[PDB]
Amino acid sequence: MYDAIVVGGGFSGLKAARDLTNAGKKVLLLEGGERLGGRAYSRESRNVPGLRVEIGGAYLHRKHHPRLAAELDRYGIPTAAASEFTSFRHRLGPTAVDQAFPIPGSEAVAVEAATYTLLRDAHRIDLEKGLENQDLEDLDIPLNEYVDKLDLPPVSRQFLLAWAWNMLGQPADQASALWMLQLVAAHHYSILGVVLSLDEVFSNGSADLVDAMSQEIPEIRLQTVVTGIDQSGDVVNVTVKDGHAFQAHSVIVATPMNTWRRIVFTPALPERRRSVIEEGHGGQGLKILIHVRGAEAGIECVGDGIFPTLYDYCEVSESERLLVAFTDSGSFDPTDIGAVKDAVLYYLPEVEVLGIDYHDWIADPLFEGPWVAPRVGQFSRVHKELGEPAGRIHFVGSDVSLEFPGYIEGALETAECAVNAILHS
Amino acid sequence: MYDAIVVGGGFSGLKAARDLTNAGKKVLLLEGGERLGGRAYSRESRNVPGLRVEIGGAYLHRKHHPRLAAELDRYGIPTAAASEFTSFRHRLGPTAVDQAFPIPGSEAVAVEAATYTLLRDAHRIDLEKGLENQDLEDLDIPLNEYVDKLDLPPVSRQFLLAWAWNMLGQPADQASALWMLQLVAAHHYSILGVVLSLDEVFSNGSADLVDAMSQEIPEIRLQTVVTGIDQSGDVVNVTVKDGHAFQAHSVIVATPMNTWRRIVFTPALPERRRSVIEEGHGGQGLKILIHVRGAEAGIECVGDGIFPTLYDYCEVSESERLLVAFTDSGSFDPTDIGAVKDAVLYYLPEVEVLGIDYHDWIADPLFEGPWVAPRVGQFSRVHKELGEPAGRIHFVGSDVSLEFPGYIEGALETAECAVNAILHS
Ligand SMILES: Cc1cc2nc3c(=O)[nH]c(=O)nc-3n(C[C@H](O)[C@H](O)[C@H](O)COP(=O)(O)OP(=O)(O)OC[C@H]3O[C@@H](n4cnc5c(N)ncnc54)[C@H](O)[C@@H]3O)c2cc1C
Ligand SMILES: Cc1cc2nc3c(=O)[nH]c(=O)nc-3n(C[C@H](O)[C@H](O)[C@H](O)COP(=O)(O)OP(=O)(O)OC[C@H]3O[C@@H](n4cnc5c(N)ncnc54)[C@H](O)[C@@H]3O)c2cc1C
Ligand SMILES: CN1CCC=C1c1ccc(O)nc1
Ligand SMILES: CN1CCC=C1c1ccc(O)nc1
Ligand SMILES: CN1CCC[C@H]1c1ccc(O)nc1
Ligand SMILES: CN1CCC[C@H]1c1ccc(O)nc1
Repeated sequence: MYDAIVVGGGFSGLKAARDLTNAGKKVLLLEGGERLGGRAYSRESRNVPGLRVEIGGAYLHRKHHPRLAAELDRYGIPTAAASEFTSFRHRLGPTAVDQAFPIPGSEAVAVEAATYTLLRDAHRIDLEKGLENQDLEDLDIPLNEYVDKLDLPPVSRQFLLAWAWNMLGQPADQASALWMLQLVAAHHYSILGVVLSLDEVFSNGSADLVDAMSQEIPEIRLQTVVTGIDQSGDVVNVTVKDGHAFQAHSVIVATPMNTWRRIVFTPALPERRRSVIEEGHGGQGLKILIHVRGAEAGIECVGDGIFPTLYDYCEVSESERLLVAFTDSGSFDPTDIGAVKDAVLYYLPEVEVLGIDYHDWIADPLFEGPWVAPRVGQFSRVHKELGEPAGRIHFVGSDVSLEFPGYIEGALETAECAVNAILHS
Repeated sequence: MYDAIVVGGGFSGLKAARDLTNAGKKVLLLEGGERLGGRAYSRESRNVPGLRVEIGGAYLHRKHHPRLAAELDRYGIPTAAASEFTSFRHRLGPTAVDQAFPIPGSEAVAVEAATYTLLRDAHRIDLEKGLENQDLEDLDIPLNEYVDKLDLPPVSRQFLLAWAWNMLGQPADQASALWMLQLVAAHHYSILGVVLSLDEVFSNGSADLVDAMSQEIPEIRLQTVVTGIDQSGDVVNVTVKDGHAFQAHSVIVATPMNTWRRIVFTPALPERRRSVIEEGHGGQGLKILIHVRGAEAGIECVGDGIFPTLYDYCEVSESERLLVAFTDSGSFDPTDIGAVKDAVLYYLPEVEVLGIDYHDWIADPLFEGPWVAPRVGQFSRVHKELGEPAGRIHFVGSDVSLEFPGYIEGALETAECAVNAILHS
């Protein structure tokens, strides 16, 4: 038996397990898959032999992401911008300017007012309390309805929606306004910062940092899928798809939220959690690496295409690059390569698509989702509760961070809070 | 005797007198000077024979200034932009961009936050109540102190202060933050709009519109300076520097605020008004027309010089132009032409100054001031009261508009309110 079992080997489980062990605890980490890192997954390009790519989480910003910055400093892990962005190829209409901030003068007053309105609204959110605890329900409505109330003219309306589509991984009609404002709050009450947090990347991949942390975890089992967590007796029992059980005074759940409905909890989780756990969150982000020929370097495109964003990622050669596109998996089928070409050529009619690469996170039984985003109405009913302990079972992860949800930073934040709960218990 | 005597023939007195007469009232208008229009003064250039210039009020914006827009429509008075602005020559440091909005990306987050803060603060102001009636005293502090609290980086800090210097006609240390926020509120709660209201000019001069309105006023006396207004008996008596008195059921004071201390009121004005009336407001705006050679057309400059702004005004020839500079008369002596050249060359080192033109509003006994701006502490003590009736004496004018102070629009607004008070009395 262990002081703690940590279930899931993403950044959240890795941090918890490491920190617990360093506190002198006896810790077991169980990972269902064949690798550690979870939604941070660097690996070889399917399109370009020998090229390492981020198929999930990649971008960070030291100022918004201080826990992560500490990890990088701790291990001397090198980072950089993926690219300098210099060529803008927007589809925002004939008045937009081809710059990173493409809003023309004629829209300045509208932007100014919308800035005030969005930030006023975001300032309603106290990040320690939970979105269900603050009379915020009037904001928990479809994003498109919220944005209609701003009455933005066309460049800025489409700019805002495009980035919002990108960032939440939902179309405007499925996204919660309140959740947008949450991301705004997380970035020190900044609209701009939501997109400026795409600031650097792992020079050598997210695996650089996954490997550093796991070197400090003495006991890891891969290919071990937890199917049951039972705290009816004095010590927690964790059953596994094909193994003995393992036992611990404490269990940390660090698997993705949309997988919890597959674990049998004994006794059942508190009832107010159960419905949202069953439904799952509504995130359908879809990040597609696109192998292309004839693209200039430094391209960024934002606009009204089925790819809201498309931007530079890495040089493959003098004539070939990878771009990255975000959309959502409910709106777009990445295996429809005819579709990919259309989506690309919309922004970049001169470019040829050579191939694509992505991971179907939503179909993957270890995930059942990309990054968190609530369905409308979800998180004003229950939010903070999802990441509270139930008896001796803790819930951590990005998905449930109040402070930086959907980011690597949020995995780290939640782990911190669990480690501490467990040390003071 | 008259139904109404209107004292002062600026836009405020002209509107009142006209509207009253059209309501069937018997009205006398008394103007101290040799012309109608007051601080709207178009006349021949002192530097360029045959050229008509605005030596005071010139700029308008139909959307912010609807009463004025109505006057223009009423009389078919033509307007236009003075110039298209295309060349920017800022002194805001090495990071600024040479555009109308010169803020670089590195300052975007700071601007965003400052936008929120300024507008939140401005939204504290209800425009119908008076600045002394709203617990606003914490904002009534020196602008530079307020701005220090925003902690803006250099481009945006200097940009904001420059325009604020221009617009209030006071240096930051003498200007009230609360008054800045007032102008922000007046422009439909917009920072940007304060400067975007420089939208058009009178094609033929402000006199175009002064002459149209005065054609509808049957009785005007020029060169008649009011020295006394006495409502101790049943009918108001108005004494004049060298004339009979004139008598009226009602008297409208439409002279500038800083001249009221020269009129003997009987009985004395309510005591809470008296101190600010005695002190005067603190506006020291100074608008200088600068005759130049070797300037390209379309120049706008903003920066940290003793001229915060300098911009295009009119073509004189293929090689000569007038620019306009704003500063303040406490900081700058316009009769020091060596000073003018230095101030110009700071922005435009290639240009020769040929001459200058301005009106010393502050020395002029019919004015004792340019446009209104309160001393710090003034208008949180008394504001709305200054433009309320005292018995049968009304106080109108730009200086005392709650809705658009310091603009032509405010003269029109106040006149409207008096005419109406008098019709319902
Ligand atoms: C496409 C995409 C792009 C992203 N981009 C960024 C980005 O740029 N920047 C950023 O900061 N974040 C990004 N993210 C979000 C970020 O990657 C994740 O939020 C974060 O990595 C999640 O860490 P975690 O430890 O909460 O969960 P995960 O990393 O999901 O870890 C959960 C672990 O649990 C395992 N598991 C599941 N079920 C079981 C079971 N029953 N038993 C045992 N183990 C199980 C999984 O295999 C996994 O290893 C991105 C995510 C995606 C999907
Ligand atoms: C340099 C400068 C630039 C400006 N630029 C703009 C601008 O671009 N746009 C804008 O909208 N506004 C501008 N203004 C502000 C605007 O011009 C004035 O606020 C507005 O014209 C004032 O109108 P009024 O009728 O309140 O007062 P005034 O126009 O001042 O009228 C007062 C009248 O009273 C007369 N008078 C004084 N004492 C007596 C006395 N005892 N008896 C009889 N008559 C007396 C004066 O001769 C004068 O005619 C500017 C002002 C200045 C000084
Ligand atoms: C260049 N811009 C403007 C807004 C966001 C970006 C951006 C996008 C991708 C990346 O790697 N870095 C920056
Ligand atoms: C061009 N800009 C940017 C901010 C203010 C102006 C401006 C100045 C003078 C004028 O006549 N019109 C516009
Ligand atoms: C940084 N966010 C957190 C979750 C998804 C991720 C992300 C990264 C790049 C991009 O363009 N959009 C979103
Ligand atoms: C429009 N405002 C009202 C009072 C002074 C005037 C003004 C006009 C032009 C300029 O550059 N600054 C200020």
